[PDB]
Amino acid sequence: MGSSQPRKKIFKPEELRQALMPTLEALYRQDPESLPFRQPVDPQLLGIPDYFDIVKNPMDLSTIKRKLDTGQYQEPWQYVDDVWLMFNNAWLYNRKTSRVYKFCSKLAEVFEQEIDPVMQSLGYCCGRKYEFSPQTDTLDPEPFVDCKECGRKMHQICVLHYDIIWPSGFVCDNCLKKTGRPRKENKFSAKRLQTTRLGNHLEDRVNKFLRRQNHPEAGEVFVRVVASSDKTVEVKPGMKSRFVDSGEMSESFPYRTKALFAFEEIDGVDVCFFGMHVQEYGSDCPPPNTRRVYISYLDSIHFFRPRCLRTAVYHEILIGYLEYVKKLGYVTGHIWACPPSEGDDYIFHCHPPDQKIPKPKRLQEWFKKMLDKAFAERIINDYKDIFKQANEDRLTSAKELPYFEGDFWPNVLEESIKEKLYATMEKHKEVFFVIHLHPPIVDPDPLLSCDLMDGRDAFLTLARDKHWEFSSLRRSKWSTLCMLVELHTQGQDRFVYTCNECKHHVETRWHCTVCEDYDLCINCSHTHKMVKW
Ligand SMILES: CC(=O)SCCNC(=O)CCNC(=O)[C@H](O)C(C)(C)COP(=O)(O)OP(=O)(O)OC[C@H]1O[C@@H](n2cnc3c(N)ncnc32)[C@H](O)[C@@H]1OP(=O)(O)O
Ligand SMILES: [Zn+2]
Ligand SMILES: [Zn+2]
Ligand SMILES: [Zn+2]
Ligand SMILES: [Zn+2]
Repeated sequence: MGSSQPRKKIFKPEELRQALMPTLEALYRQDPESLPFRQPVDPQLLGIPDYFDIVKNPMDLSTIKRKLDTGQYQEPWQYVDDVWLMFNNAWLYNRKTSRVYKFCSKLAEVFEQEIDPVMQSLGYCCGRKYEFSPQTDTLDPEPFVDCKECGRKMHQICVLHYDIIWPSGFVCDNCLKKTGRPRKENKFSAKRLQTTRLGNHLEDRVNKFLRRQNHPEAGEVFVRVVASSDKTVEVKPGMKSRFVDSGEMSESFPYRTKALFAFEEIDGVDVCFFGMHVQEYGSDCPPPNTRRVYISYLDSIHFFRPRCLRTAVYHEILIGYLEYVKKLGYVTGHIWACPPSEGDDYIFHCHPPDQKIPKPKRLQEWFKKMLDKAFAERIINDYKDIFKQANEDRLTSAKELPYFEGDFWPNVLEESIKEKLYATMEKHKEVFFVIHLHPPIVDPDPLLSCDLMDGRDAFLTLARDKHWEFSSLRRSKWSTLCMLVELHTQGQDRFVYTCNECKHHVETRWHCTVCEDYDLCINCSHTHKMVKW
């Protein structure tokens, strides 16, 4: 059951006691906070028989000091794991509203700010014990990665190492200095994802907005449409009997669904902070969906830096989408303002616990605000709620309402099987918007095949199993890194190239470095720099 480590860094018991003792001394200094921790818990003194059956592996300050003094810690993580054990035992056993629970939380705060620089001085990422957020009484621990030259154990999420990107294995920054050469480039970046004219439009509008703000904390934003496919919304049986038998309305409605994401560079790395799924009903779509766009899903992670420009950037993305679909030929936008059902997430797997879920009222206000800005910029000609709109156009039948995939209305019309509807439209106050944007529509962007981003479910399921949470800036940095690999490899397979001015399938091609997509034949008729691929 062997293995070889050629230059394994190891610590002498004096190095470890010298570096780790100041952090233990800092815990002991907390008075009277450290007092119920300076010795083992005696359930005979406290009257708690329950204790040892709850706390399987007891731990206290005296035991850690004894272990340190006798040299029982061989590696620094051994020490930090025992300090975190003592904290977790106290948090597990005691009530959140108890003296010793609060004492524990204070000691943990001190340990966090003391052990981080200490572990960092020993060549480590940090000194935290990390466990992943609950699922479906046991938690999954965060992954580790040992260095190929050093042999030291570090948090994979801390170091942002992924074998797929760096297949030669993990080497810590300190060993890379000793080599002399830098860590190789992450070519699975958000910037390197397939560029689309729609994504380009939202990226340019959201980047020119940030240039006007002069914020130093703000980093370059990338908007990429990661999946684009052609689907149809089938008409549900009750409505089918009422309108498709007569021929008054279609059996299915053809739409193109698009999934786009927003990424911001934070601390030199990509961080995904926004995601949106839309449905687009074209020129050849029969009524009642002709020339309409519908935001099916919308989700965000609150790590956009700077925090103040967050909602303002979100509005620029939405307004940019309404602007791009207007110039293509779409005439009506539609928004269903419905905040997420309690725990459940729309697009991003694990939300930050400190990220607030807007109340339906607040969310209705949020969309109203962006639409006011869109109206002021002469992008949107008008916007009204679903009730007010049905009277202005004098709608008399159910076949007149736009019928979207996964929308509330197809289900409302359907549950009138047992059966009042016009009252239900008024019932849902400002939760249904109608946006007025004003020659067939011709989408210049090619269909991007990506099963992960074909439906909200595929990405949510994969991130749930792979633990790609979006609950902290460090975990979101990791999840973005892994998500980008999945998109890059599930999009690498789809690469059929044709000549832009001849249409024949070409293998060797000249690509323009200035254009978005410019691949011509072997012969060359152009201005900007072309490159042989
Ligand atoms: C079916 C559909 O398509 S519905 C689409 C809507 N999608 C969602 O609701 C998904 C989850 N929501 C989100 O990701 C975001 O809240 C967004 C993108 C909708 C809005 O982005 P933001 O403007 O950053 O969010 P929001 O308006 O909620 O937050 C603004 C402030 O209100 C606060 N706030 C939000 N919800 C609440 C609440 N329930 N109680 C009190 N305050 C709240 C936030 O803490 C924040 O405070 P701060 O900015 O001073 O720190
Ligand atoms: Zn770490
Ligand atoms: Zn190393
Ligand atoms: Zn060109
Ligand atoms: Zn050609």
